[PDB]
Amino acid sequence: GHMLEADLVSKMLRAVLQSHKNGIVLPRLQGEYRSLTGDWIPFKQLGYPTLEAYLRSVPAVVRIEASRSGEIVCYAVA
Repeated sequence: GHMLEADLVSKMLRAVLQSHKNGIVLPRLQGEYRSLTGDWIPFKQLGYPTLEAYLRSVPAVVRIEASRSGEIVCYAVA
C-alpha cells in the first residue's frame, strides 16, 4: 500500500512545508515539492487553474500569504 494521488501530493506538500518553516514562494514550492514527490504540482491536472488556486484549496493542512508584490508564500498547518 501507498498514498492515493491526491493524498500523496497533499502529505508530501505538507511535509516539505513542515520542514521549510520560512515558507516557500509558489515557484520555489514547485521546486522543493518535486524534490520530495518526484512529480510536479498536479494543479491543472486536478483542475485548479493555477499553483496558487491548488494551494488555496488545502486550507485544513496548508496556509498561504499572498504578498502585495503579487507573489504568494506557502506554509504548513497540519
